Amino acid sequence: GIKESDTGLAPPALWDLAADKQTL
Amino acid sequence: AVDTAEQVYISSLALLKMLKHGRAGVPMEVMGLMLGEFVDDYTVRVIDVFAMPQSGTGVSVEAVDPVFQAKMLDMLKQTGRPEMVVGWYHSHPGFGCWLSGVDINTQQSFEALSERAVAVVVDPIQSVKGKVVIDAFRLIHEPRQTTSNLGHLNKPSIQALIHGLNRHYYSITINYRKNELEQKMLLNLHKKSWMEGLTLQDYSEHCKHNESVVKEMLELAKNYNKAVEEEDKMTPEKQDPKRHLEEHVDVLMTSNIVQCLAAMLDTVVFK
Amino acid sequence: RQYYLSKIEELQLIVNDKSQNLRRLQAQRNELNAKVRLLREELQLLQEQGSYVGEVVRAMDKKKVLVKVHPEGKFVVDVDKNIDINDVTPNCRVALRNDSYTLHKILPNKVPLVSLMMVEKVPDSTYEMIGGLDKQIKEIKEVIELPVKHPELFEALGIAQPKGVLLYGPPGTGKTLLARAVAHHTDCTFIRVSGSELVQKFIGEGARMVR
Amino acid sequence: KQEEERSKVDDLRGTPMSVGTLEEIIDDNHAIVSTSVGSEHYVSILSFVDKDL
Amino acid sequence: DLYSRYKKLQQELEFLEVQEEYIKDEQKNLKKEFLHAQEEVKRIQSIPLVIGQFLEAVDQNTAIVGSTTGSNYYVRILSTIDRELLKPNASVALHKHSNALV
Ligand SMILES: Nc1ncnc2c1ncn2[C@@H]1O[C@H](COP(=O)(O)OP(=O)(O)OP(=O)(O)O)[C@@H](O)[C@H]1O
Ligand SMILES: [Mg+2]
Ligand SMILES: [Zn+2]
Repeated sequence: GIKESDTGLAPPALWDLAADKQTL
Repeated sequence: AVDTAEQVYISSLALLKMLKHGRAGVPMEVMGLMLGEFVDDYTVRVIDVFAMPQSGTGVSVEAVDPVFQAKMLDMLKQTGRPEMVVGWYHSHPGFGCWLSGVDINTQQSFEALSERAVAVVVDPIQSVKGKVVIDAFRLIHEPRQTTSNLGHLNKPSIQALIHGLNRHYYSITINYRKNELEQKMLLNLHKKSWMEGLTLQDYSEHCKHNESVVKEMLELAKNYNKAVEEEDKMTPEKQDPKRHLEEHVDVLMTSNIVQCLAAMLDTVVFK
Repeated sequence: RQYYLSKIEELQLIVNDKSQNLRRLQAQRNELNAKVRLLREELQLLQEQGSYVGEVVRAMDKKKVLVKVHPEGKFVVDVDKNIDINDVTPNCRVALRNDSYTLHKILPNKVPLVSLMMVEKVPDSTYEMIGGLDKQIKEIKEVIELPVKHPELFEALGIAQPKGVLLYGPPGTGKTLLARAVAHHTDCTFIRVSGSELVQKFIGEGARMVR
Repeated sequence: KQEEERSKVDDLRGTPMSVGTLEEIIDDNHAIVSTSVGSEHYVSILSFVDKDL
Repeated sequence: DLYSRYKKLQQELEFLEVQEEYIKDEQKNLKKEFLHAQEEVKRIQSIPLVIGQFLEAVDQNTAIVGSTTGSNYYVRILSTIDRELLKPNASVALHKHSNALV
């Protein structure tokens, strides 16, 4: 399998919705 | 039918204002409006173009002075131009035909204006030396394509695709409304006059031109004695003697024969 | 008799000669047609842009390569449809796409300015033109001619190979001459750097020219 | 799997990705960051990022 | 039987005459198109060109070059640029926008 290179990111239940897209 | 790959026609008379305005405002995204007609669902033609002076806001809806345009349309329709405004254009010096955040909002008003207004982008500084960079765009999957016309065109360029159909807007293929009258009129700009075609250049300068190649022919003659001496059938490298002999021969002969021919004709005409 | 059997001899010669004369002109036209196709695609390929240069450092994910560009810093970059990402070793140096970054290809064997220090033509200097320094020649060979020829001897002593050589002393005594003569005989790739070529100007010109 | 997220947040991280260095976390949703050219930028924070820098 | 071959002779004489008749027209047309293309390629290397430093030859037609703007670019070589003049120390001129080596 491929190895992660210290990229972060939280689980799905903790981000996005339309809020982030509208803000950006 | 809900509009498709479609087509846009621009008059040559409209085109030259597109470039002259662009090359006038080399520091700024100068803008203006087009008069034309949504003649049918398959194409739109534009005839005549008027640029309009600077607004400190740059490209925007408020860049349009309602007083100026209304009287400009009023003056134009009086002098025989009753066409409505079918689209707006602005310059993008230094970058290709694509729509920025201000442009998409600016165009979005224009579709909100009547039904299907179209924008035009000109990049007058890279549109140079015979190269032209113009394209038309409209906002909203483009409706059902029924002809390979847009399949013929190059797909949206990367510098425009980075801001391309992900912004749900698309290109419309440019086309030109030039006619036989305009074609020969523009051709007559550079068409040679009789005394111009009968000019004998300069005999001393002709010798300078003759030496400028004959001296080179001495080297390529030596160099021709290199290509023929490496006949071992090695890897391909046309260069040095082979080609450059033939182009220089072409220009040299046509220079001498025409100069002598015109002088010979001059010898016959004038006595 | 001599109409069906006469035309297919007296005029068949003409039609075959015409076929061959047409064949030579067909080849001549095909040359110019391939040439004009070449020139057209030449113009069209003269319409994209250089897309600068970058270096891969990690394939953090498929379609998401970490790269480091020449003037600026580091970015996440995807690759063209060839997308042979696992072929891409870090520090390979690669060619990108112009905008949205993205990657075009892998480029050939890496080094460009750094290539300039490698000695193309070895000097004529030869050990036979150095007098007396034979002992120093052996003391340089033990760190040059011996290890590149006999790592087995180092293993048979079990010791680590020497790392480098410092030629010091008075100016004008042969260290330059010995270096030039060594370039003539080591037959391994010889690269040379003036001490003042380094550090130089703009940040990284010290980093890049050593790394 | 997360193909819905792959269809949303991968698009939010529209390629390419620039790399810089943070210096201030003044807002829980806006930080202030530096980059290669040495410029400084007050920028927004998207919620999927780690709360650590 | 022998009638058919004479008829084929009659067909092929005129067919090949047609062939040559438009092959010469095609020769002239392709000469015109070639000259148009080459005047375009010469127009490429006209005058408003940036200066850079030739770094290395990626392929027979493309190379890495180092611009005086500071950035280095993966750049097409102009075919007429005759190769032996090139060395990693050869100062070169590039098209302003495509950055192509001209
Ligand atoms: N043993 C030697 N045999 C022959 N020539 C020598 C010998 N030692 C020095 N030379 C000559 O000395 C000249 C000066 O260069 P040399 O290599 O001696 O300088 P150097 O010790 O590197 O000092 P610098 O740093 O001042 O250049 C050379 O032309 C070289 O031929
Ligand atoms: Mg020395
Ligand atoms: Zn704009």
